[PDB]
Amino acid sequence: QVQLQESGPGLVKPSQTLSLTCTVSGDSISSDGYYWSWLRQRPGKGLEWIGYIYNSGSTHYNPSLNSRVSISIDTSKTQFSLKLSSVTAADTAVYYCARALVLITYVWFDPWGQGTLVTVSSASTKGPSVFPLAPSSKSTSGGTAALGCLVKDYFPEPVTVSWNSGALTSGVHTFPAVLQSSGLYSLSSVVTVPSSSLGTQTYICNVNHKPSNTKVDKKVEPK
Amino acid sequence: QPTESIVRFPNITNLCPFHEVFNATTFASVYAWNRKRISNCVADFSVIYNFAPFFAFKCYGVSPTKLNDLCWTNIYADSFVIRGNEVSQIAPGQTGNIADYNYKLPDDFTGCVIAWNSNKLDSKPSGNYNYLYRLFRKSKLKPFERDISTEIYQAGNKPCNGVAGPNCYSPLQSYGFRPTYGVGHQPYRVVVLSFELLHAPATVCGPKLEVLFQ
Amino acid sequence: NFMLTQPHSVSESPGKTVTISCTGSSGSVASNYVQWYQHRPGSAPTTVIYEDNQRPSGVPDRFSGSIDSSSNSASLTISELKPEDEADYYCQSYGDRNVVFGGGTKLTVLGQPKAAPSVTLFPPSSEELQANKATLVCLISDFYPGAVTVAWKADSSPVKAGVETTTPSKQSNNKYAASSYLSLTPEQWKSHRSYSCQVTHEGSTVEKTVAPT
Ligand SMILES: *[C@@H]1O[C@H](CO[C@@H]2O[C@@H](C)[C@@H](O)[C@@H](O)[C@@H]2O)[C@@H](O[C@@H]2O[C@H](CO)[C@@H](O[C@@H]3O[C@H](CO)[C@@H](O)[C@H](O)[C@@H]3O)[C@H](O)[C@H]2NC(C)=O)[C@H](O)[C@H]1NC(C)=O
Ligand SMILES: *[C@@H]1O[C@H](CO)[C@@H](O)[C@H](O)[C@H]1NC(C)=O
Ligand SMILES: *[C@H]1O[C@H](CO)[C@H](O)[C@H](O)[C@H]1NC(C)=O
Ligand SMILES: [Cl-]
Repeated sequence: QVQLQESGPGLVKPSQTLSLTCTVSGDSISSDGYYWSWLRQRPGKGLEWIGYIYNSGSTHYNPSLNSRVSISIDTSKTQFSLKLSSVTAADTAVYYCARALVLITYVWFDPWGQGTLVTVSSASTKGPSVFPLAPSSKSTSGGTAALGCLVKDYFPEPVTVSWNSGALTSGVHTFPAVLQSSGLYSLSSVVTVPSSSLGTQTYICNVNHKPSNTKVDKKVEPK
Repeated sequence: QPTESIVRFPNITNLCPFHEVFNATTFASVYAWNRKRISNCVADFSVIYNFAPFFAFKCYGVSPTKLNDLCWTNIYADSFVIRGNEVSQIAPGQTGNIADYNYKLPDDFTGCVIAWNSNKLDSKPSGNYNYLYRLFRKSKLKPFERDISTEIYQAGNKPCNGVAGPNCYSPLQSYGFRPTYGVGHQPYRVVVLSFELLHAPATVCGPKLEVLFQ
Repeated sequence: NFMLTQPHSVSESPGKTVTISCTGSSGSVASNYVQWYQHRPGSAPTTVIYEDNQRPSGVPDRFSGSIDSSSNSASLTISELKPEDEADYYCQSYGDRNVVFGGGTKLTVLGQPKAAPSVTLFPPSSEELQANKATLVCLISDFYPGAVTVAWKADSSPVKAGVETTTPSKQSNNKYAASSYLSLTPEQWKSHRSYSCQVTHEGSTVEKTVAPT
């Protein structure tokens, strides 16, 4: 099946140009009936169409954004991109790419990317500081124990946290961040593991802050 | 035991001439609706995307989602002008003056119906009387039938001897399209696409055909 | 121009049937195909209905779309309702040379059983102490309904300064989670006998304690 993947900068200064890209796999762009589309969801708002492009090169964009929008297809035919100029805070949103089936007035979006959050702000990016949250068998079902990571003082959202490079997924729980009065975020991620393994198995949390190009791989040692 | 033949498939860059149907300088009166055969071409609907502020598009007997994968022996494009409040009649199983006396889609219809408002083209403030429809007929039309007789209608009991008058009407009414009307009485251009698949080699395919050549 | 309007929220009990309507203005919704998208927080939106009433493979027959021209509406209907059906649902169509989305409806599946919270309390790591900060981390999860109160103690006295607490939010399993952070200096942390995180939910209390070394 075709699969869509956004990617682009977490943070954009007000009045500059947002640039995103969709990478298409399992398929390629061609003059086969399908269009290639950007949409977005602003915070507390609903889904909002931006524009789409057909391989003929014809574009159609949302009237309320049309002046600032420009969509294009890469000559490899495995990517298309979005440019949105003169952004303000009102353009802060999760931006989605999608495939669109388009016939006269029938447009059906499917499948969608997972979205990438874009923040319009005058502030600068700050990477996180990561601290171990060391084993406590004082709270969990039995032959089991909880350990974790404290992801502290970063901006903007989001941070990504996997454990053992993604090999560890059962028991992972990443909590919604707190937004400090400072204006920075913090969150925690915790994993539940078998206590017999605590001596013979290494637990690492992998923190990725894409906005600051910061990665931290913190080993959580039993205290 | 049957065959499936590509001997008459189209060149992939040879797109169906839908645009020429849609931007015709003048459309037919609905009583004399006009039909155009479309064949030996790829049915890529991008050629009329956003061609006008379309009002309605619905398909019957085929799913628009599957269309681009599909092939046909022919497509038939019928086009005419009707009143705003009559568009709902260009569908299977309707009644009213347009569906009974002018243009009747069959119950097993396989095809789509596109309509758009064309006030800014088809209505003079003097009033465009050139567009007509048939008000009176002795009986309902059969599916896809056409009637272009201008015989005086005998509403009453006394023969009319071909002369109009009390209970003897000309059977065609004009729309007198003036731009100030309600949308229900404004002119809408309509295009009905028929998708036909006989037991013969197909000559029209959706743009999905285009991927094989890569 | 052509707009589609949905109610902001709808709710129903598991096993019952709920309907979400989508009402047009400045246009006839029966004139152009309507789609329905399901959107779970944190996930790609997906399709439950296209072409007014067609179901993609994988979408159960409990979902069904209908159109009603007499009231100029479109309806998504969900029967044999499940807690995993909680999501925002959007209708979408086209009109006046523009893609048109309804504003969305949040669906809430009620009658869920009450679930008590799990509290895990972590002390400052030695490395955070070496960086002249001290954070106590209180993680609360798996409770329902989504209402907790969190209160902190130094020794036996209430601590109100330096507390950041989240409001509850649903996990993937349809229970709620929350976290609470207490900020000390390393000198405060080292100078008390203990600190305590006390979580209250539906009239019950859990209290966990930690102490230096
Ligand atoms: C697919 O396309 C080919 C040819 O495509 C040609 O090049 C394109 C870039 C476009 O410019 C096309 O318009 C153009 O035709 C079609 O084949 C062609 O068929 C005609 C007959 O119908 C051939 O004409 C012949 O030409 C000689 C030259 O003196 C005459 O004396 C003959 O009497 C005869 O009419 C033409 O040569 C031929 N072209 C090629 C390259 O074979 C083909 O029909 C089309 N496929 C379909 C399904 O329509
Ligand atoms: C209709 O279609 C094509 C556009 O490429 C052209 O041949 C013709 O001039 C068009 N008609 C008008 C009135 O523009
Ligand atoms: C298949 O091929 C034969 C030739 O042997 C005939 O043209 C027949 O009518 C074909 N059938 C179809 C459905 O294309
Ligand atoms: Cl205090």
